[PDB]
Amino acid sequence: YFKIYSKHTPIDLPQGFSALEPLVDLPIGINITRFQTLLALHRS
Amino acid sequence: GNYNYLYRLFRKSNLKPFERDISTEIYQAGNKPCNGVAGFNCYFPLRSYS
Ligand SMILES: *[C@@H]1O[C@H](CO)[C@@H](O)[C@H](O)[C@H]1NC(C)=O
Repeated sequence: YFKIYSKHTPIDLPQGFSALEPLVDLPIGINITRFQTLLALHRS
Repeated sequence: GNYNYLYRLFRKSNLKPFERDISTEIYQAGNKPCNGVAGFNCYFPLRSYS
């Protein structure tokens, strides 16, 4: 199972407390070891 | 004879719960590389029940 929790807020990480609600579950069944982030460049 | 259905004969490690293996790589019984070809200490893990 792949579970994703999330939280959004309008603001070094800040000092405070905020809990995260569950929003996604995916019945995948995979062996994961590595990952990467995807950007969106601003073309001139 | 029905050769369609197949099972697995060799694997390095035991499967975790609720896991599926679709890899068909040549199992290395020995230490020499198999080079993707059937040979000594190199067997195709998928076998046919027939
Ligand atoms: C998951 O992948 C890693 C990749 O190195 C491997 O070492 C490990 O044996 C794999 N586990 C399962 C349960 O397939």
